[PDB]
Amino acid sequence: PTPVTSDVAYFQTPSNPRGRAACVVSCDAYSNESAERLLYDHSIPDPAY
Amino acid sequence: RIQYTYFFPVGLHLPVPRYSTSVSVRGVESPAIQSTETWVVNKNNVPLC
Amino acid sequence: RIQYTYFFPVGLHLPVPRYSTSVSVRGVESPAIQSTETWVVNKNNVPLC
Amino acid sequence: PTLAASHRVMLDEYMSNKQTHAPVHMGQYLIEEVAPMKRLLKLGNKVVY
Amino acid sequence: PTLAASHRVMLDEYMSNKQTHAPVHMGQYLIEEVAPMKRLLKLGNKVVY
Repeated sequence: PTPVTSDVAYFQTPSNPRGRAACVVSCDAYSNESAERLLYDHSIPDPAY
Repeated sequence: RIQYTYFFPVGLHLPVPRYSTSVSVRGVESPAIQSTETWVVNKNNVPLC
Repeated sequence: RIQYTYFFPVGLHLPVPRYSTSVSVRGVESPAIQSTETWVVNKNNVPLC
Repeated sequence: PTLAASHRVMLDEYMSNKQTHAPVHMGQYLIEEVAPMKRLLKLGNKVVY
Repeated sequence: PTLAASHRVMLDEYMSNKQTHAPVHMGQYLIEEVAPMKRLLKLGNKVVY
């Protein structure tokens, strides 16, 4: 389920079905708390946008 | 065998300053219309809703 | 590693005898509408406002 | 992403002309697919790769 | 300068035809970029070099 106001410009480019990018390869090795912070925390705007 | 994942919308809104770029479409453009389905093309090029 | 600068405006106001050239766009022709953002294409070809 | 079209009409614009196709119309849209395989889309007898 | 379209239409019209696009429409504009490097601009499947 998705709000009706989500932008269509997210949909032409390949990305995640959730609204946040989830590539953990960029993060530091063996850092689970920094990697969880990329997935979930919203003090940080997307690695995509 | 190689597996791919196919991301796909249905049923959005488009914001208040509505616009167009097509030269040749005569119909749908009224603001009271709302689209409740999206059309996908199969393996065998048969379009489905 | 060659380092180039770039510059672009946002939020201008075109003067009084407003002209046009294109034959496609149908939505944004009004005088009361003014742009408040500009769209810049990313490195990986993603339009950002 | 795959082929999406909120109406039947805008899927006809993608196969009449691929260059001068409009991605976003007033209420409706279209997503051109970006996939590692590029299929032959053939509806009718007009072929758009 | 960079690609700086004031509205979503102008950047969606520069993609469709590089030559005959309007650099200044009624209210909005577009800056085609003049850089020492040239790039490919894939917004979907349409390329503007």
